[PDB]
Formats: sequence, C-alpha cells, structure tokens
Amino acid sequence: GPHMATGQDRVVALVDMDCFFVQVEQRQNPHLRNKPCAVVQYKSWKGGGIIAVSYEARAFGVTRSMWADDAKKLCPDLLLAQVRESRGKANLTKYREASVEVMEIMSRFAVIERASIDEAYVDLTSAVQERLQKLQGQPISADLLPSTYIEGLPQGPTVQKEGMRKQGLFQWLDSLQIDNLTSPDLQLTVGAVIVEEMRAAIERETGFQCSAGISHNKVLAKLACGLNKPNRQTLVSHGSVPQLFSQMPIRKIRSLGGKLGASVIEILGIEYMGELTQFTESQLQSHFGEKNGSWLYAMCRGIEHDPVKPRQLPKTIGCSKNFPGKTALATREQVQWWLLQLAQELEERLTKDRNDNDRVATQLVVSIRVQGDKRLSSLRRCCALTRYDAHKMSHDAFTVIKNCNTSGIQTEWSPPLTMLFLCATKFSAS
DNA sequence: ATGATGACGCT
DNA sequence: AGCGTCAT
Ligand SMILES: Nc1nc2c(ncn2[C@H]2C[C@H](O)[C@@H](COP(=O)(O)NP(=O)(O)OP(=O)(O)O)O2)c(=O)[nH]1
Ligand SMILES: [Mg+2]
Ligand SMILES: [Mg+2]
Repeated sequence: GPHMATGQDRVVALVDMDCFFVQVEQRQNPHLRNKPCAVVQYKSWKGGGIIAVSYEARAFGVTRSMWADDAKKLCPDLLLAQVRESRGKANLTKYREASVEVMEIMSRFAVIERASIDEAYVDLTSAVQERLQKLQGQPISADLLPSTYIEGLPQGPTVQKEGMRKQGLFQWLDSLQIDNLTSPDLQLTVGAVIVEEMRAAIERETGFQCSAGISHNKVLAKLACGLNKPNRQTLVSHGSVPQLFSQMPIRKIRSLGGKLGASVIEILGIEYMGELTQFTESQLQSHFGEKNGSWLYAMCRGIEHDPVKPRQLPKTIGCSKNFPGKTALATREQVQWWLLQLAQELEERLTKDRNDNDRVATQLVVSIRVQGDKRLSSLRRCCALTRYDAHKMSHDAFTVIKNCNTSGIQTEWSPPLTMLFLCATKFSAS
C-alpha cells in the first residue's frame, strides 16, 4: 500500500507528426492539400512503394507498404508525391530538414528525445512544476485543452465525436484536486496544457499538424498518442490503465509486436496486456528472462522507468539500397559503383552534420545481404572512418566485404548482393 | 519486388 | 566485434 510505487513520478509526452511525409509534400504543393494523397518511393515497379498516407486516403483503405498501382485500385483519385531520387537511390533529405524544423521547436519547451524522423519524447516534469506554482492555484479551464481527450472518459451516468470529447474533459476537470501540487492527475493535466501550446507552436511555425500522448512514461505516452490521431492529443492517467489494458492486445505495446509478444501469448495463454498482472515477477522472468520479465511485470501495471534521453540528433548516419530479384548485383564493377553512390550520399550528409552539429563519425559499418538470405543483413563489417571522402569510404567498404565473393573469376560477384548499407557511427566532438 | 534506415539487446 | 530484434 504505502510503499508500492505507482510509476507516477514523471510527466512524459510523445509528439508524433500526422502523416508526416505527406504533410511535407502538401505544404510545398498546395494542390495536394486536403486530398487523398500518398508519398511513394520509386515509380517503375507497380507505381512505387507507399510510405505515407493522408487520412483522406486512409479512408479508402490505402496503407503504408502498398504499391501505388494497387492503392489506385482502392482510390482512383489518389494523388501521389514521389521521394527525390539522387544517385539512383531514394533521397530523404527534404524530410530530414522538415524534421529538424519540428524538433527545434519542441526543444524550446524541454530537452527532447528524438525517437524517429517525426516524433520525440519530452519530459515535462520540471516544466509542469514551474507552471503549477506560477498559476497560483487557479483552476484549469477546458479552454486550455481544446484538442485533448481523456482516455476512459466520459463514463457512467452527445452522439458526435467533439461532444464526447468535451463531456469526458468536463468530467475530468470537475474531478481534479487543484489544491494539491503533488497530485499526479493534476501534473498530467498541466502537462497536457503545455503540449497544447507545443503543438500550436509547431502548427503555427511549420504548417504541420501532429498528435500527442501525455502520460507518466514513454510507453503509455506513445500508446496515448495513437488513440486519437489525427490532430488531437490524449491523456492516459495511471487510473485509466486497468480498463485500457483489459482489452488491449499485447502486440499493440511497443517492443511486443514481434516474437517476444508472440511468445508471451503462446507460453502464458493470454491475449491482453492486463492479463499479465496474474503472474508473479519471478514467473515472468522465468519465461522471458530477467530484463523482459521485470519490464512486463511493471508495464502491465502502467509502470515503466525508461528515461527520456537528452538526445536531439540521430546516433548514426546511414544509407542503404536493396537490389531485389534479378537486379541483384552480380559483378565486381557493379558492387563498386553502388558502394560509391552510397558513399557519395553519406559524405554529403556527414559533411553537413559536422558543420551543423560539431561532431565527426569515426567508424564505418558496411552491411550486405546475399541472394536467398531473408535476414535484414547477411554480414556486417566495420572499419575506421578517418576522412569524409566518398572514394575512400567506398574503397574501404569494398576491402572489408570483398572476401565474401565466392566467385572464381575477377569481374563477377557471387552470390549476387541484394542489399548494400553504409552506416557512419561512433561520433566524437569536433 | 517493398524500401530506407534507425535504436538497441545479446554474446 | 558481429548478429538478432523491433520498428515503420
Ligand atoms: N523510407 C521509409 N520511410 C518511412 C517508412 N515508414 C514510415 N516512413 C516515414 C514516412 C512517415 O511519414 C514518417 C513518420 O512515420 P509514422 O509516424 O510511423 N507515420 P505517419 O507520420 O506518416 O502517419 P501517422 O503518424 O499519422 O500515423 O516516417 C519506410 O518503411 N521507409
Ligand atoms: Mg507520424
Ligand atoms: Mg512516427
């Protein structure tokens, strides 16, 4: 009772851009705005692979990983923007630049953890404390939370979405105990006020809309964010967790979407996150290991301790290209030319990184995939990254992988390569 | 024939 | 050091 931690010590938010690459293209080309629209990579094979989809197009069944030709069958008037192609590969520079726009704005409110090209966590615990003491003790008006959902409300004793949102928010605010600065529900609420302000600033200064989750930890914040996309934010209180998790498939929890989540389901014979509470910590540790067991024991109770890391920049800079089926690289000269293309993009991004961020990469990781191998990587080799020079980087990459070539002859490569991947790592201050 | 490519755990 | 997992 008095000694059992409830995991309510922090206020954490996750902000994620709505259909991000689509919004980047819609900002640039007004003709695409408020329309079913998707962003695709390449064009020749089946119209291009879709990697982002406007909410208007999602209503037709268009999804990520769909070929554009197939999406067009679902949505004949679907509009398409293609990712820039440079040196024969996809070039995502425009979206990396848009990302920096958003991250730099979020950084004004608190130190962020950049978690992807379009989302960041923020620890608002301190900001919340300062806002609480400076609002004197005033109650929090619903007007300060104009796009906020309270997960689980309304409950108990309007048939349209906005009406439901407000009734839930009203129930929540009417119940708040604003006289107690230590109340976690209050801290979350103030967090939500701050996130409304953050999201307003993002939209005002970039034109991009986003959604957000506010909770006590990263996993719940991320989950909350998704509950009411697009252009809304969701507060998941500690109190909301039992009902929320009681019907929540285990795979919806980040890190559980793969084989670990599958084994939890199979070994324990359960479906929902809440069902995990039945097991002792030792029981979970026995099935899934010490780290996973402890994590699962706490997580099914809404508790997680992973900190928001002070990290606004990516830890690695990399680029890759697949060469599927018949396009697999089967000659020495081919392998070298594409290593050079990848290396040239990497040099330009590295040089820009050094100027912007006062750091230099010191290690180069070369990854390949061979024909027949379904793994992401068949083989990885590293070498020193001592100069931002594409010819040197590509030559060095060839050197460390050249012995994979089981060909007898000079100019051929066997088995043919279905992927090349250069990744610059181990940054140092410069 | 998804693709591009990013974080991070394990040994 | 190099491989596996999860992600989208
Ligand atoms: N090259 C590449 N880019 C991708 C891929 N998957 C996603 N992206 C790019 C494209 C995405 O726009 C962007 C952000 O990914 P999300 O936040 O997971 N999806 P979004 O923001 O589109 O929609 P919403 O968040 O509203 O559900 O990352 C991929 O497989 N490959
Ligand atoms: Mg997004
Ligand atoms: Mg995202």
